[PDB]
Amino acid sequence: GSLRRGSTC
Amino acid sequence: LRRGSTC
Amino acid sequence: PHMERASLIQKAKLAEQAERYEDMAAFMKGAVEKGEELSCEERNLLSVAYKNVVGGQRAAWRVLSSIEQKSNEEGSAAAGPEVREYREKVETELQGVCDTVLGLLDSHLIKEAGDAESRVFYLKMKGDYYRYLAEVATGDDKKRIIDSARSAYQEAMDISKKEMPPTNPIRLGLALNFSVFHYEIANSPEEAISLAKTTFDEAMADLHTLSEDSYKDSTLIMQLLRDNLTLWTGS
Amino acid sequence: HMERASLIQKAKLAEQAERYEDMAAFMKGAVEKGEELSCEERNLLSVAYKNVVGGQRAAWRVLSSIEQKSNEAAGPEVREYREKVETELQGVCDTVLGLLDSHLIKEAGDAESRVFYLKMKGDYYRYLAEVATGDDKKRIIDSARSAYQEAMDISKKEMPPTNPIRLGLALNFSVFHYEIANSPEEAISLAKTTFDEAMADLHTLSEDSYKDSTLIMQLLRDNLTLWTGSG
Repeated sequence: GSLRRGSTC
Repeated sequence: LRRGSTC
Repeated sequence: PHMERASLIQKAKLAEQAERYEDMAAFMKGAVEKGEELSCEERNLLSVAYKNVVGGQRAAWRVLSSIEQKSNEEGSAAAGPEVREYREKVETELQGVCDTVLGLLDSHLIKEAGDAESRVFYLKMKGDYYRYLAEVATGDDKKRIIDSARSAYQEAMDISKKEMPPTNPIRLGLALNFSVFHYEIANSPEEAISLAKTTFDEAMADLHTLSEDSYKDSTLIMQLLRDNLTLWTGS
Repeated sequence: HMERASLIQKAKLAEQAERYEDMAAFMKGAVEKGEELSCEERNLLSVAYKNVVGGQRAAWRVLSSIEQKSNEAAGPEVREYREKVETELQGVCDTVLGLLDSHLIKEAGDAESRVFYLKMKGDYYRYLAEVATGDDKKRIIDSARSAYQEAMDISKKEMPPTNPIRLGLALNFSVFHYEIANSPEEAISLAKTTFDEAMADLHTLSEDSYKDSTLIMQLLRDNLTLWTGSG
């Protein structure tokens, strides 16, 4: 599964 | 609901 | 330090992809200031840049002015010079951008010398940016501004009616904006409804002949005319 | 026009009007008055600078992708303009980090307020590390690790595992391990531990609290799914 990682928000 | 102009 | 014309156009395309429209505007301003004519692609880069810049300023001004109008209502708290001060800050900034665009148009872009499509494009642009000034104008200067927008749009209308077919997207867009000017600025809802109805009907009577590519740009603006007409006439 | 209360008022107005550079400038000026920020005021500062750097990072990624993809027509303008955006991004991080060191990070106050400012210090060094290339890269990466580790120590000592500030800190530090520190094992581990520990406490939660906690927990779960490749 390819998407972008997630930081705060 | 707001009047459309260009774009 | 690559500040030749081709490099400025290149950086404006890069600024667009990066959604940095204030940068894109300044690269396009510098490109215009070289003194050469803009191509159809280059005219669009200039319009997209400044439309995004003023778009944000207008949206902000509307929010602040709406809050300011609530604070001046009968029986409210009605205190706080902050809203007015900050609405004035945004407004001054907005005015600076319009004055920059209008200056480029008068000093470099609008020429008697030019092609029909390009002259209409620039004169429509001159009407739009005077319309944006008129949205925030309240003083004695409001009439001068409203007149300046009418002259630009009327001069553009005359060229489009003489040199362009009723299905032309530049002509359709101009007529849409001028009808918005009539409704919102000139307080002429009858002229607005009429112009929009006429523009849509004349273009509809010619849709049959339109090529595959032209049909998409034209029908897009025609839907904008139809949406405004639905809103203005209530149907 | 200048009084602290007027600056806080104008930053709230700038937020409503989606004018984030102005919001940042008003909040910077409010911080520079020398007083403590409330929980509300802390968030206005965060939102303000997060939006400003958010746009700069997004732009830098687009430009850098065009610059690195062009291999074997390239462009001197791509590099020059990527450098312009990068210098501007760096200026914002340096301004935030300056405010944190000169006015916000203090000897002690409430744990929550202390974690928030060290998480911030961590994040803005992480943003510098995303664009860092020289011999600077190591010291920047180290500075983000110290800031994050110091906030971890406070959160683990003073906060329960379900606390949203603690959860958010651990999520960002795990992103630091993965992306920056090139430690996918530490990242997966921290995210797994953080999620599992908070899952074991989630019952003793209020509706308001629960919503903030489960939001971060899904960000953790999603990172994990992507990092481990489990589905």
